[PDB]
Amino acid sequence: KFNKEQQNAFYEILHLPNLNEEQRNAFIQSLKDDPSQSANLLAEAKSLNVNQAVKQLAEKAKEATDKEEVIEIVKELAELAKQSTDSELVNEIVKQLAEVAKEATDKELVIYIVKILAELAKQSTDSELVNEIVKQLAEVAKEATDKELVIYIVKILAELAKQSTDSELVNEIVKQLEEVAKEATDKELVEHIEKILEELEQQSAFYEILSLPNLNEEQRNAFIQSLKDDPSQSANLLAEAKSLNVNQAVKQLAEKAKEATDKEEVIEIVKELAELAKQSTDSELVNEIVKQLAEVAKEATDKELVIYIVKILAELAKQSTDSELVNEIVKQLAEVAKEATDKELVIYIVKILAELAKQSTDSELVNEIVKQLEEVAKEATDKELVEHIEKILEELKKQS
Repeated sequence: KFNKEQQNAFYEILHLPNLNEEQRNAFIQSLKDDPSQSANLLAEAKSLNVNQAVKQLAEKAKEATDKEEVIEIVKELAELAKQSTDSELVNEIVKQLAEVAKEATDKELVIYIVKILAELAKQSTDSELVNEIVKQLAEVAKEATDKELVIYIVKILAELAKQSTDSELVNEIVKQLEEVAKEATDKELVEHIEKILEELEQQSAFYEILSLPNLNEEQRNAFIQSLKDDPSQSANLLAEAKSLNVNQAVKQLAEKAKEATDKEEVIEIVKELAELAKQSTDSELVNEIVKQLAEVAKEATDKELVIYIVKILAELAKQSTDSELVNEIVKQLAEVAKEATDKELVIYIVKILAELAKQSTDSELVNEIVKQLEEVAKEATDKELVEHIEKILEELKKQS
């Protein structure tokens, strides 16, 4: 025996128009199996009923020869996505509208549907439904054969991007217009899309440069003002900013390492710098990381941390095949050793540079290391240390 809301669920299920009989009887059977789920089944049924509804509508828009019938069907679907509030269904409706457009023989009808989708995106707070509309409009353009349809749709996407604060949507629109231009045989269509892409890319670069966290207010203002004075170089400026942004990030890590009082934290920061340099393929950034590590070692007061950093730089020199970088690490280690006041550290660095020299095939590196150690020995007033360095030097000379 049912109860009011379960019986009402029964009657409603009995009246859903876009279910076939077997789906209705399934939902009724399930309601009789467990009336406590009455709400659930009801909502489930209603969702199914509307989804098949739009499907029915879709095929009626696609079989209709009267250009007004398709306007009424598309308008009905449009009012069903707009005037309703359901997240996943509206996506299905933009996909069906898009198919109706893709198969449309009349350009006016395509323009109407595209306008409707543009208005769904413009009046939407759901980022992923705007992304889906962008995807579908973009596909309509790529498959369109009339030039005017393509121009209209890419101008629509451009206006969607120029009324947006979100950078991911601007970059996604930029990638869809890039694909449309790349698969376009018509040259003036390509040139127009590229002008649009220039404006959009300058906008996006403006937002990115504003969002970069590790530059001060004054170089960010410098970059955006140079962006205003010559927009065409939005790439050249943005690259600059990003490089500078990571550069001053590295220095900040270095400073955060210098000011840490916990050995384990300094170790973690040094691993983050080092293993950022090892996996990064930017030459001057790696250079800056090396000299920042060297400075951390230079002013560090803990023997363990100097040894750790020296070991890190050595490990970077042994696996790197960049000559200027390896000589840069060698000189950095060398002046760490010259300025260090602890014999254990001088001896360790001398052994490290010696290992590098014995590893090296290059005579410029071997003899530069040799002269570095000769300087170190020239400034040492401790006879055990000068003997140590003299042995290392004589073995290095016997090497080659």
